[PDB]
Amino acid sequence: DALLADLEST
Amino acid sequence: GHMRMTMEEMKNEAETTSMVSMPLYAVMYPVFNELERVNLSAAQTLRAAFIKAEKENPGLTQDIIMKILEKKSVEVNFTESLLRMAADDVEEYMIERPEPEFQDLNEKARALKQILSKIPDEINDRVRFLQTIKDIASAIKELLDTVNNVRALEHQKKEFVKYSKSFSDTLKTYFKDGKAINVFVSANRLIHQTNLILQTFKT
Amino acid sequence: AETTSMVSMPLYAVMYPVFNELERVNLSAAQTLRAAFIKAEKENPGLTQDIIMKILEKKSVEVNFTESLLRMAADDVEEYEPEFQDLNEKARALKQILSKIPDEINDRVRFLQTIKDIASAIKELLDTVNNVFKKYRALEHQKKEFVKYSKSFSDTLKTYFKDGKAINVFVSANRLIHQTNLILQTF
Amino acid sequence: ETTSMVSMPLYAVMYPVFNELERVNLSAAQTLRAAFIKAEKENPGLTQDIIMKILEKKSVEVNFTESLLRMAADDVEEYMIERPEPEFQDLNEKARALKQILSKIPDEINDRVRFLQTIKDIASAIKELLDTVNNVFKKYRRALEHQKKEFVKYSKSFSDTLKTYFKDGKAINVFVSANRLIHQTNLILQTF
Amino acid sequence: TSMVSMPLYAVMYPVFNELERVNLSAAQTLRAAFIKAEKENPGLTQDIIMKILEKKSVEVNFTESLLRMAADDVEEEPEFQDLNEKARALKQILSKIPDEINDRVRFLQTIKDIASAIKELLDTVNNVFKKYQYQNRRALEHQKKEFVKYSKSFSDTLKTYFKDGKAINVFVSANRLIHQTNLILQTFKT
Repeated sequence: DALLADLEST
Repeated sequence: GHMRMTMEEMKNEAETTSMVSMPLYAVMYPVFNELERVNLSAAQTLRAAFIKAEKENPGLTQDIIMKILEKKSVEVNFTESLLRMAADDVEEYMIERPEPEFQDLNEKARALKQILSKIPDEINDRVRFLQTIKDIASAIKELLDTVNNVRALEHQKKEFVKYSKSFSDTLKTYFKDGKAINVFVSANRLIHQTNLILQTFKT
Repeated sequence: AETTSMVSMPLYAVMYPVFNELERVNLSAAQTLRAAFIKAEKENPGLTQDIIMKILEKKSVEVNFTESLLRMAADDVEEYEPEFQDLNEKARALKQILSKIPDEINDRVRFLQTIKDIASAIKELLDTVNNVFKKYRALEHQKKEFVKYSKSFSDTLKTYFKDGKAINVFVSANRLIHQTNLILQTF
Repeated sequence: ETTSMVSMPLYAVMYPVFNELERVNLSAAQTLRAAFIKAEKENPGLTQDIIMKILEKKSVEVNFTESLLRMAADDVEEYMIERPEPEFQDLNEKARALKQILSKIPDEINDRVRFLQTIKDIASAIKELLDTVNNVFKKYRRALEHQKKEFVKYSKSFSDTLKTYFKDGKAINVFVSANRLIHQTNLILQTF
Repeated sequence: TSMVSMPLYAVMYPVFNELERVNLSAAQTLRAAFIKAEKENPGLTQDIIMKILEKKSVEVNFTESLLRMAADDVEEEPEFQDLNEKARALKQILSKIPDEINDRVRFLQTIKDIASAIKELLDTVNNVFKKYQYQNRRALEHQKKEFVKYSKSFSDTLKTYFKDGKAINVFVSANRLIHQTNLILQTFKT
């Protein structure tokens, strides 16, 4: 989920 | 699983070592090295042709390579088209089953592929493209939930998320690169991995 | 498997023009390679598209190499009577200028100069051909070809002055260096 | 006693090679050594044929080495420093120059006359680089210091290769040394 | 985005490719070896080639030694026996080359003696043909041409030598001729 939220913020 | 060379090809390869010929070795040879595993016949046959033609006309390969790079824009388009095409045939890869949740997954899968297939058309307006990055993020977050609401299956979850990450990576490079082609090819792999998930709930 | 699938289109949109162009100067190569690509693509479609992508990924490798090949043109100045001596000479001179392009291309004037330095050398060599033609058969067809790429090279140059994209110049220069050899062998 | 004479190159050429590479990548060395030892065991004389074919192809490697040297011209300002002062101004440029001189070797290396002229410029650019090395060296430390030793060694090893050249004729080593020297210079400019 | 690895494809690939006929599986295992080692250690192959090249001396010394070794009769009717002298003699001149080459006059004489030695080996070969049933000379005439391909090759190799100064090629060529000389003997023996 960490990666997901990160991409989302990108 | 490995190419074989004739006496004549062996003899050509030795006769052909001038600097102008190096692209035969630097570009084509690794190409044939990778092809080898996929298509032994093709790899061998094409290697043979290149070797001969190059022996007989040192410079020939480089000419061919440089001409191909000159057609970057044609490939850019084709690759756009592939990506665009990718979001179709909702029926085949989907879960055959008409249920409350199994039909709901199809719906969330069809959503993502769709955003992804549209990239070539949003990538030009930074504003729209920015939005699309977001929409994609949703489609992914929204989809991976619909999966955990419903061990080779684990491997797909891993692969999908891996290709999910890779797409972001490629994305990050494009804003440092202007090379959309990396974005398309990338998006298109994610679409495929989305298809592969639904394949396991078909088997 | 009779109808061509979409995924084979680079066979036609990229490989064929390359072969159709090559054909004009090298029938056996053109024929054999096209024949090989057709067969391969027929048997595993998408194959041509995969090769193009492998080749495309190597652009930067390829761009280094082309420049490097241009820089190296310097050592091949021997490569292949009075009015002879002048031809064999104003030839060497053209190659030596073109081979200094990678050094001169980054600059405002240096390059501008070099372009004039090239235009002088091109015309100078051109003239010395007639110092061998009009003083001493299959030579005429070459002259025509030489001038065609010389013209083609000048195309690239002012095209570069829009793009900022160099390989086109390096590539164009390299062919030009090649015509000049092909003139120098045509005796 | 039990091994063929044809197999000698395995021990006189390849083992020395692997023993040097062991000093860097023990795995690469081990594996490659193992490869050859198994291959030679099976085919007494193979290593010798590998070696002859490589040697037959020297010109590929002459061109190649000449090429990296000539290309170096583009990388001349590769690794300038972004700290502004005459201590670092004088270092930046004297390295830019040396790198540029070295990359011009291939054009001069045949005109033995003009080439002797060129010799002095390198000796000069090197000395001037050292003059700005022993100028900021003690200004600023332990773990980041050994680079000064390297440069001196290689720059001599360059001249030694320069001597051998008028004897030999084989410009490759000159190219090869020249290359190393450029690398060492970048290494110096990399510490900061 | 660089070519630290070029010599892997430009040198080692063709090297293994070109042995293949010798032994296929080792060629393969080593290609694979260098391939993996280069993948992890870009630049490694090149450093490896450069170090090999640095050992030219040893290597030249070694090739001279094989050549000298290549003479002394390795085991395996009046002209069943008096053929073997012209073989023996050719092999012998060839094996001496390393210690004649570094002196233009004595090497001037050497070539004469080899040219002599082959030409008159050729005669011993031509003049023995007549002793085999004429309807089966398939291998005989074959081997004679082969031996000639390589004798041709040897002359080009001489030729380039005066242009080059690359002695090894001579020894290498001369060695191949020797093996060739052995094949003729293996052929005419059977």
